[PDB]
Amino acid sequence: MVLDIQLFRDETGANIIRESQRRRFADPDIVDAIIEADKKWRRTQFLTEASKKLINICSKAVGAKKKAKEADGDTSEIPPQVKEAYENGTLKGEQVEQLCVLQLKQLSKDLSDQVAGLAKEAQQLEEERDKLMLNVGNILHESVPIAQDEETGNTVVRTFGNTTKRAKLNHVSIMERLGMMDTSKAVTSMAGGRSYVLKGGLVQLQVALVSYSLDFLVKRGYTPFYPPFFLNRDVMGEVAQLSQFDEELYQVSGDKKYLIATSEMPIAAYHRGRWFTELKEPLKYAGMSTCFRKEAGGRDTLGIFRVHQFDKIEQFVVCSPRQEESWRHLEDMITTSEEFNKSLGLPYRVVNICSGALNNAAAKKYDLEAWFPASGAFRELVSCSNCTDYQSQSVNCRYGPNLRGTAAQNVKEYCHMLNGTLCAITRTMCCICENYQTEEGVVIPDVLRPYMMGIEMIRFE
Amino acid sequence: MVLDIQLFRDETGANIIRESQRRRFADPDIVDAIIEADKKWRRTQFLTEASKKLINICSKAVGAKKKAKEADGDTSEIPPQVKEAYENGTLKGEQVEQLCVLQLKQLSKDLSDQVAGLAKEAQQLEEERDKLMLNVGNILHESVPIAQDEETGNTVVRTFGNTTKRAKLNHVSIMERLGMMDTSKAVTSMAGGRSYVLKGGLVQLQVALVSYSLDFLVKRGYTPFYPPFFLNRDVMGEVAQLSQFDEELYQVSGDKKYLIATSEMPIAAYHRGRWFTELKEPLKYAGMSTCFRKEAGAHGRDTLGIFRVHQFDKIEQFVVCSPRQEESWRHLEDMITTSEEFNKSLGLPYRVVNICSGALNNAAAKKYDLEAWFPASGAFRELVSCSNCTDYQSQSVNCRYGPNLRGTAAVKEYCHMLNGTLCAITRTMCCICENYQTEEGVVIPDVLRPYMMGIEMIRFE
Ligand SMILES: Nc1ccn([C@@H]2O[C@H](COS(=O)(=O)NC(=O)[C@@H](N)CO)[C@@H](O)[C@H]2O)c(=O)n1
Ligand SMILES: Nc1ccn([C@@H]2O[C@H](COS(=O)(=O)NC(=O)[C@@H](N)CO)[C@@H](O)[C@H]2O)c(=O)n1
Ligand code: NA
Ligand code: NA
Ligand code: NA
Ligand code: NA
Ligand code: NA
Ligand code: NA
Repeated sequence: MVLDIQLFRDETGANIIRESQRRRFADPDIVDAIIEADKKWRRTQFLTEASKKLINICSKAVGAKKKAKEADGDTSEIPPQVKEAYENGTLKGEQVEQLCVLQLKQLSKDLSDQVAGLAKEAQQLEEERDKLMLNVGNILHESVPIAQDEETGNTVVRTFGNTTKRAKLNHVSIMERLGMMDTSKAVTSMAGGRSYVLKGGLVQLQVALVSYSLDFLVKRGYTPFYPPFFLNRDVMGEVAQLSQFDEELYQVSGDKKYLIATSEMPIAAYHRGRWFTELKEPLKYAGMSTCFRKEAGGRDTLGIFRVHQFDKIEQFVVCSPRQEESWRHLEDMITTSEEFNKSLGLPYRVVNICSGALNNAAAKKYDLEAWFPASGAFRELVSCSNCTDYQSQSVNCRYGPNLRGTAAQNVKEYCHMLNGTLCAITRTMCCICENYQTEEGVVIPDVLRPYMMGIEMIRFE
Repeated sequence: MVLDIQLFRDETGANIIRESQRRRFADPDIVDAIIEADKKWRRTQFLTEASKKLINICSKAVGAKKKAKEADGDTSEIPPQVKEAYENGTLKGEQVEQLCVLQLKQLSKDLSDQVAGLAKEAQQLEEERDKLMLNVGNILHESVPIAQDEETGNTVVRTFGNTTKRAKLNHVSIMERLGMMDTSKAVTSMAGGRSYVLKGGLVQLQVALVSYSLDFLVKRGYTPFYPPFFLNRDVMGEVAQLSQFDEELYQVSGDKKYLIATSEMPIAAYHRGRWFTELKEPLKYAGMSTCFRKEAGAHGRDTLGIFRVHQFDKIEQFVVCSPRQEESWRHLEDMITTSEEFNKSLGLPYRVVNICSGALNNAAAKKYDLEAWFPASGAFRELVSCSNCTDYQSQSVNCRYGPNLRGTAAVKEYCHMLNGTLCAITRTMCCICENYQTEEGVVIPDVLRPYMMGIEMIRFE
């Protein structure tokens, strides 16, 4: 499944989706195309159910006639009114019982052929419906700025620190003079473009950030989560769009698998087919993994700002879909990322991403863009998104009572899910280097010193 | 390049290799097959050099004739005696100078065609020689025990701690009862066999081990080294045996690459084509990486828990040193002592074993394994391997040593290289769990507590 069909079948729900499509600069007509494909699909299902019941009647009639030792009959030919009736879903059980054993055996096979034909029609309509559902965005939060272009369209929500600060050397120049980063042909001729080696103090800083970030989230009630870095094609397909297979995901062969681009992928996939009857407390995971990205879509080629391989500590929340609880968690998650950057003393701004720039799963997204003083620019360090029930529909992670036997339950409920960067390690190191540089090297932010043998500064070579 | 040919061309050197082959229970005749392949190769090179010189003589002779306005000649037809002479490498320049311009032009083209054919023959002979060299073992150290089978042949050299104590639960049972390890279908249906999720206290323990292990080597003068996790086919081929591609290495497609099985692979490859004139101090690296192994040779062995998984963190010792005065043998002793001191600091009992000649991999001239005591499993299990690869890997990656001056003509010196596990993280976690178990959970070894928020124990759920 891509999305549950239930909201599309509801008049109010379909209007809510069309409005959200318009507000995202996406196509509202996709809603109408899904409704039409589902209408044809429901017809195949109505005919399937009618004909499966008629197959059972044939089996029961053959049994009754053979137990009563009745002769098979003269013909196996089906009357034209019988064929017309089952093709239209109007064949009655009384007309079937009037047939002889030979005809009942023929009719059971013909009805089985019709069910096989209807299943192929149903599968083609499911493929059409699912492909259209891939172009349906999550319902926008009402606070999302309406604009197509990120450059002008995003809204600045908050700022921290000296965001006009200027510094001498950029992160590339700093990491070169430290002698602790190698992005030369000695590395790229071994491992391809955007590959790197870190040495000495920069590796100590990398480990200090990993450990400090994990502890930062443990103190806030998150459970550390270390995932497999591979996902099979079918499972990856539930947690990644088709454009990610082309532009972002490496394929691994040992079944063919894909390297994860973020711990968000295996954490979301870990909840596939689950059902939580209540979530009085949300599930909070502190994802820790290496991330692998093809970066196929020559921007930021220098240093370790945008590399294929990088560590990232992630916030991931699974919560009740009721009373807009996920919207409270979104605010906590961006506040957590902000508190983290304030503890490192990195200046930044928080932006509310415009409607035309949001990926399909996000109902709302906040980015924290840190100020790079030598580069003289705000650069994305963090994305925090509320995916409401969008990913939960794709992985089938249910919530609350099941429909059957519960008179008050008329809708299939799904958990809400959110994800938010806590620390993307290599890009944070670039930001630290620019912000903490001196003529002697890079000063270690105070909070990280106990995490790297009390080192106060890493020196230029 | 696989091995340097110099030792094979020397009568004494060839006998040293043959003797080492016999001592390893390997084929001594491989030395003779290499000499023969090299004899045929040297013949293609003698003819190539002779014919290249004759092409230059043709060009100079045409130039002199054109300047003098000598008639171009009656025919371009080459005397059969001339063809026979250049095919045998006996054609003299004085005879070439007797030809007319038309014959000199024809001969230059014929000689260029011969050079092209000889280059194809040389390529085939180089491939043959290289395939045979892969089956040549490194020259064994004189102290290596001579035996085929590890069970009886390996020698126990040292023991530490209580190696007879028994315990109730094995590492699998403990990690299950902690509720901190998931190896169920929720994980294997998304990531395949031997895949896992770690949660909570076990992730905190994993990070504590990574950071403590890195600091342990920093205090001993090793430089932290964080490598790329991919290597191209050609580069991986210089640091991995043929059997590793089939049994151990995952292929990545983004130019085809391979995931690293250990940071030893990219650290050795980082030294390719390098030439250190002197190494008054050795190069000491503390490799830190995730490791990826297909474990195809295991075939349903150590399937349970995280003892032998496809993906695991490992902290590695890697040394590049002078090939002179038996220095690398002093480094091997220091490296195994470092791994011993590390396990003593964790309070883990173990034995150190000197690996017999028949069980050594081709690159190792000597290897020590540290096998820790698993009290509930009731067995010594390998946690560490420390090898002196002398100049074997250096010949493959072309890492030279010694005076490097203008005017030096055709004994080539190579650096020595050593590698040794400091901590294989998941396997050390299994060992800690068995040794530190109580009725309530797992006690955290004292030295790791500051690396995991002062936590003294992780509790059963
Ligand atoms: N090659 C790259 C690509 C990205 N990044 C950094 O990862 C952060 C999260 O990536 S995300 O794609 O914006 N969202 C996610 O992955 C969500 N799971 C939330 O974490 C970015 O904000 C950027 O700072 C990098 O450092 N190198
Ligand atoms: N699937 C697996 C396979 C191995 N290991 C652990 O890696 C150690 C080093 O591996 S090595 O293959 O024995 N040598 C090396 O890789 C060298 N570079 C020295 O480190 C083993 O001694 C074992 O304890 C594991 O934990 N899981
Ligand atoms: Na300012
Ligand atoms: Na810059
Ligand atoms: Na982003
Ligand atoms: Na109901
Ligand atoms: Na066991
Ligand atoms: Na080993």
